[PDB]
Amino acid sequence: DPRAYPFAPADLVVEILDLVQQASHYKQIKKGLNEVLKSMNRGLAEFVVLAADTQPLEILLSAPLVAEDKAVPYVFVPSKAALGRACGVSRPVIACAVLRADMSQLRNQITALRTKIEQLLL
Repeated sequence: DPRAYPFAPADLVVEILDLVQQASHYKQIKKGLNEVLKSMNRGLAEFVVLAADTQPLEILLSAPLVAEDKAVPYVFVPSKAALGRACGVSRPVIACAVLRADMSQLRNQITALRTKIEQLLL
């Protein structure tokens, strides 16, 4: 789907899902479209991850648009099911926000990845 841009190449997908898992382990994730739109508006989201196989895709298309307006880096991954697993849940997750952590190695990881995702949009 061409509206599912930027689309993370496979290596990046892996790095995203592995970091989501770690973040969710420390509750540095919001799941679901509503909480994500909200994290972005309130300046709480370091970056946003969207599921390209969301059905229909129109459900989440306000997210890239709020992200652009708030300059929150966002990226599409191919699978909402995979993203659910990484968030620690057995149902699909179509959107999630990786939150801002206090100084720590986790923050450092999150920040590093945020910069990677930033550069997709440049």
